[PDB]
Amino acid sequence: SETQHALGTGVFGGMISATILAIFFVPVFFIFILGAVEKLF
Amino acid sequence: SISDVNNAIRENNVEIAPGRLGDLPAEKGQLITIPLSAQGQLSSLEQFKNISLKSKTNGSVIKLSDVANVEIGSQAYNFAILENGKPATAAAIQLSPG
Amino acid sequence: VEMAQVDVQNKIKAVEARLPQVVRQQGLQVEASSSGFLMLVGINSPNNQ
Amino acid sequence: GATAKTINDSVVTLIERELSGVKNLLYYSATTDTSGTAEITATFKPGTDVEMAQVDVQNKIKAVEARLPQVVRQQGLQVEASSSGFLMLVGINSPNNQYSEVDLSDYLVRNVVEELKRVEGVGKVQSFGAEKAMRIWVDPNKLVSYGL
Amino acid sequence: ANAVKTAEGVRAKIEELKLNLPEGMEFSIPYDTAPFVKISIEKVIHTLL
Amino acid sequence: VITGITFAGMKYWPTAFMPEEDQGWFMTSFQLPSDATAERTRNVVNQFENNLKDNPDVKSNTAILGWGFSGAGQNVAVAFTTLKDFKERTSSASKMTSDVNSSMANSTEGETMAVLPPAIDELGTFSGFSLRLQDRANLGMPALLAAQDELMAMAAKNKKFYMVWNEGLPQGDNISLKIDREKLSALGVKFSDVSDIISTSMGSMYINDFPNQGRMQQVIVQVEAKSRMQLKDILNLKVMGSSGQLVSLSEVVTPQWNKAPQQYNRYNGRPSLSIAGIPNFDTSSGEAMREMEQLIAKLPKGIGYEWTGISLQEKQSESQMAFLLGLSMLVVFLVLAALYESWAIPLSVMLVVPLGIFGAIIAIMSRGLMNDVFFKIGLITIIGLSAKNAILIV
Repeated sequence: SETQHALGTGVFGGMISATILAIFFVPVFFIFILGAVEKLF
Repeated sequence: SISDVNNAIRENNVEIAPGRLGDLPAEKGQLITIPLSAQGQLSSLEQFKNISLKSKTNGSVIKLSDVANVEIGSQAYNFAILENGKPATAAAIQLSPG
Repeated sequence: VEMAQVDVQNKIKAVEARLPQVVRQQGLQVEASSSGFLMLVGINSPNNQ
Repeated sequence: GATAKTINDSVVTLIERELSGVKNLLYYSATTDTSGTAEITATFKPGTDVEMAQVDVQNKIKAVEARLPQVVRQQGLQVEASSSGFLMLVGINSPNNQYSEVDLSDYLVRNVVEELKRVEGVGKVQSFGAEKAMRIWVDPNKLVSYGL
Repeated sequence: ANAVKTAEGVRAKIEELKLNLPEGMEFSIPYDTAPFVKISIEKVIHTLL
Repeated sequence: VITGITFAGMKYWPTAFMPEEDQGWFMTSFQLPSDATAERTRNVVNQFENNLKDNPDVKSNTAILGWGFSGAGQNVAVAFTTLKDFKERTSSASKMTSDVNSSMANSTEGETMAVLPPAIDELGTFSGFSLRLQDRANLGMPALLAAQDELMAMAAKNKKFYMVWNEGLPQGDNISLKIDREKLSALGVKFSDVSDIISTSMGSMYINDFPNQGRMQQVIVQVEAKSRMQLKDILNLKVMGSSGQLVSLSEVVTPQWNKAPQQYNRYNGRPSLSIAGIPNFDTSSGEAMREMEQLIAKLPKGIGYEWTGISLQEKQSESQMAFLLGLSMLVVFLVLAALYESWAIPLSVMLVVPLGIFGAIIAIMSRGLMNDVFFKIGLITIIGLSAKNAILIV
């Protein structure tokens, strides 16, 4: 169970972190990234 | 004869082999085992000078210095070096091809 | 150079037995060297000690 | 039959000097004990081909073979590729105590060891027993008594 | 090399040599790591399912 | 803020390489003082056998007396203890080794070290950190032995280390016989006779072969055991003199005792000593290695160290992490930019990755595991999956 735990727990947690928190963040990045490129040009 | 001198040199400087007290197979109840060595070689000029030879004509005991001169010289006397008209030693370095 | 040296060693390995006993005891040395001298490095005694 | 220091001074250093220069060599080490045998190991980078490494090591050792003492040269240098651990242990035992340990070791060495080495995948077989031999245990007091 | 195949070959050779073994002699394999090479794999495959 | 937390967590959390696993067997090594004979080693091996006989878990226990993975002699032994199947077994190998070490640390006269199978098949024979402490400035063997003794004491005082020991053959005493050549000449005894009698007293001599049931076998002549156990027997040897009266060796030999290292180990062309250790419970391999190097910093000048086996691979794995992460990020950046021919989209996809790193680090802190290679694989996987979610939207 040691190897399985080591391989699994990190990916398990990182998956919830990438799902619950990204759905709200990546749109926020898209917003104001095009704003930054407008500011440059 | 010179064969006698060579033989005496070989016998006096013999390089005795090492051993181990308590080596297997060992007697029952043996608790201590220890290596043992002996120095059968000569490590001084005077020791070689004092190597004993037996005279054939009379049987008397003589020493190596009696029929020879023992010194510390060089293995070979083939080459010499002169750096600017002065004695010295030197070696040459050859680079590997390529 | 290395390939030639190893080939020479392999080729001479066969002839080792046929040589006199003294030469076999002394051994055969195979090397790759330049024709001359890259440098000379020497030791001198200025005070003749 | 020589002390570890003798072999270390005479043999190990000369071998390692040339051995140090092999391709894809992660490192190397040497060990000398009272048994009279010295073992020099060379550990190569992971993923390197074992066959190429062994032939390279053989080339480099034959490069430095000449300078070693005469007796060790007569005995010869053994170069081999092996793992660091035992895959398995094969044993012979007498349930009824009919055969002694020496007989078991002799049977192991004479027959089973060679057959096991014949099997594919068996890199090395290390035997912890010795074949039979004739042994003459001499009493020094009796020898000197007769002047021999 | 493969531990499992080598162990299987060694066991087959031992079985072959048992027939010629003298009476009062017995073979054994007290220590072997090949058997553990399989069960672990099973677990992983089982987990996969 | 989340990116900063991810960076801090990745930086400061302990590290390891592989997780421990149970393989149903363990290995015990017995090392006894230099003067120990075969019987003394056999007694401790029999004590170990007796202590493991009652334990239900063990199914087989083979002991090899006279051979060890590090050094060979009459004071070394190695045993392989096999355990029953996991389900029937009601104990782990780690607890078995701990119990063996605790029990055998007082009763026996030698050091017994029970260890688990190596994490990887051919990366060593133990499960711990292996070190080579070497002399880089020609200090000498006695200096190296003093340094190893100091290091052993320092590691013993430390709590991060469970047991730190040295693998090899201990230093031992030796006897040298000095021959009075002048007295030999005075008594008429010829030196070659003394040399021959000394040489053949304690060695096996191979003479010739002889047919035994169709096989060639060796004829070996050696002195009887009873006459080669103690130095008195060696000094009792007699040689004829000129006057026809035997002279014993004791008359013309003086014994002298010294202490020298029996085994010589060398690593990377330098005199070296092999040391081993196992991290204590709740401590990681990286912590143990860091503490070991910090301790070595306190050792005298001219003494260096190098990591070998699993430790070196762990060092390489932990050095390369940042470069691999950066290259994976660059690869995904270029691939996304080429596919969608824009700069904003790939950068927006990159920014998410720290979010997944946050989750991974918090999960491995919550469960208490370490930053091993499997965690690195998981991190690089979460990179791709977070990029997969960011792409699916943007």
